[PDB]
Amino acid sequence: AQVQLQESGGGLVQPGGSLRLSCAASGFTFSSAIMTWVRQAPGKGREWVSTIGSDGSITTYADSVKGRFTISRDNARNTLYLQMNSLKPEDTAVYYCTSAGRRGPGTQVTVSS
Amino acid sequence: ANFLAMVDNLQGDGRGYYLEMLIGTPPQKLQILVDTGSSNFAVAGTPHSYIDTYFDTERSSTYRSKGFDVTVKYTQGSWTGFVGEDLVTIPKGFNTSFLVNIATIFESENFFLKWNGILGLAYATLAKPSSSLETFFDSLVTQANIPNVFSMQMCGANGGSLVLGGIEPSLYKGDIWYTPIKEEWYYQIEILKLEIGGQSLNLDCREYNADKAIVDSGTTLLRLPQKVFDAVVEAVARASLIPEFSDGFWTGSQLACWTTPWSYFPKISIYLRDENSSRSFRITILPQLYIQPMECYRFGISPSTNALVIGATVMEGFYVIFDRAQKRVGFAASPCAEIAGAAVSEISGPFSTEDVASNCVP
Ligand SMILES: C[C@H]1SC(N)=N[C@](C)(c2cc(NC(=O)c3cc4c(cn3)OCCO4)ccc2F)[C@H]1F
Repeated sequence: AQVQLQESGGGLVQPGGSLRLSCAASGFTFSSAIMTWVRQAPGKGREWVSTIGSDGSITTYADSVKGRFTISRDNARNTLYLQMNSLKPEDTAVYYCTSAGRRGPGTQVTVSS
Repeated sequence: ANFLAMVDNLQGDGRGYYLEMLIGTPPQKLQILVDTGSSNFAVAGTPHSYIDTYFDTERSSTYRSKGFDVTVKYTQGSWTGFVGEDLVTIPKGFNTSFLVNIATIFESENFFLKWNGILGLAYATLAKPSSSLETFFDSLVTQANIPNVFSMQMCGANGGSLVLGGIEPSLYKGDIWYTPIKEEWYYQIEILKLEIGGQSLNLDCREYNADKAIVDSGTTLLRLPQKVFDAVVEAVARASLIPEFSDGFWTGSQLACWTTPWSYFPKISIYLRDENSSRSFRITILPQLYIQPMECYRFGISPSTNALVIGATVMEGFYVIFDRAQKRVGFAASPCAEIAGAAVSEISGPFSTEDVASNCVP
């Protein structure tokens, strides 16, 4: 199984702004896969953002993003999403998807005034 | 995560080292065998004989079925189970739940013989029905913000410790010696030489890495390929000096009893290649680890067809670090590996590898 993942939708935003990240999946049964967003900024530790179960009903979040970010998926289109609202400077990082020990190259999110 | 809270988190000897795991909403507590030789998180789903409790999926509000089964078959036995997803809590080490895949066993043959599930900690490659089924440790590493490292100590030769996320300094004294992981499926490492009481066996080092030499917490004995096993038996018998053992002792069909002279039995050293290929280090087990009490004793080494399995016989002497991040397995001598005021394991090095070949794996 070659778990292929490609993230998109990152950008440079102001404080209190918004982004919708997406991740396209191929090479595996996306509809049966647990999906997770992770973030990594330079000089900082790896930080789990959110995980979503395969049918989409079970979602978990880090306390740092709770109430601001929402994870979701469209299994028919093999796409994972992260809606990001009320963005803060401390959310600045590369956001990437992971599944079964594989990850995508990620998408840059930058929050600056 | 808190590594000190994970000290003494395993129970058993014996019959396997198991971790207490809480599954579902509300949580159901299960006793789970720590197994570095497999990659599925699988638990009992039905009553069965030989188990007290089991995971009832219908009592978990957060459980979700994937809508497919998985059948795993071994040499001796097998099982079949429903594949699902649910929240899991490890109370000894973590204070948050994690979403993981789970196989709930509804039938088996020669599988359940104190634990009621297995926690496969090997790589994605071995996961069934495919490597796309995210393993427990891959879920934990990501969701818990821990390093891609775990370490294991077995104190049954006193439970043990599974430190998920790193190394706990209080579990060892002396240096950690690292050997490369040759292939990421099982924890396959390179064995260069076997030595019985100072004497090297006269075998090609390819005989030790037949299909593979692996570090497996889910195997009880030191399993050796038949040719290597025959050579070890001959070397132990020659070095013992006292009146000879039965053939039944070697093959496991008979116990050797005394009202025992540990001085009369030799040490067994396994040489492993260092991260620098010019050097090696040896992990040594004393007689007390391979002449195992059942005073009557059974032989702690057995034959195999495929694979040299470094099982619990050896792992009970050492704090073993499964450093997946740096593609290496660490070894240090266990302070708890002590019987009758004598350390039953040793580690030492460096030693030259100039005699042996550069790649002992075929
Ligand atoms: C063939 C085995 S090897 C394998 N790696 N895993 C599977 C998943 C498997 C393993 C076991 N093992 C044990 O119960 C057991 C007991 C021990 C012990 C170690 N392991 O060391 C200390 C003393 O007692 C049992 C069933 C089982 F299916 C299989 F792949």
